[PDB]
Order: sequence, then C-alpha cells, then structure tokens
Amino acid sequence: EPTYCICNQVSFGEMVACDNNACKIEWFHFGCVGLKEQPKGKWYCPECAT
Amino acid sequence: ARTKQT
Ligand SMILES: [Zn+2]
Ligand SMILES: [Zn+2]
Repeated sequence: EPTYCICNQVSFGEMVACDNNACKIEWFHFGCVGLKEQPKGKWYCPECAT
Repeated sequence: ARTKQT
C-alpha cells in the first residue's frame, strides 16, 4: 500500500534512503534519482538537497 | 547511505 519517492509509486527494485532524518519521503527508487549503486557515504534526496 | 532491495 505505501508509496514512496518523488514518483509516488510503491516500492520496487533497489531503493535508497535520504540521510536527512527529517525527510518527509525518506525512500527513493535508484532509477528515479539517477543512482546505479548504493552510495557509500552520505546521500540526500532532490527535495532535501535541491 | 542506507539501501534496500525489494
Ligand atoms: Zn521513484
Ligand atoms: Zn530527503
């Protein structure tokens, strides 16, 4: 049921969590935010780090 | 960064 990401879709595939603990979305599909692999260090979503 | 695989 829950939706995520900037695309407002259900979970699928590999997803990353915003490192802003105040993020209102938290989880993002890799493809939606241009990722190919897990970031090894910090990662902030396009809404938190515009 | 944290990730998950669904
Ligand atoms: Zn998405
Ligand atoms: Zn965020």
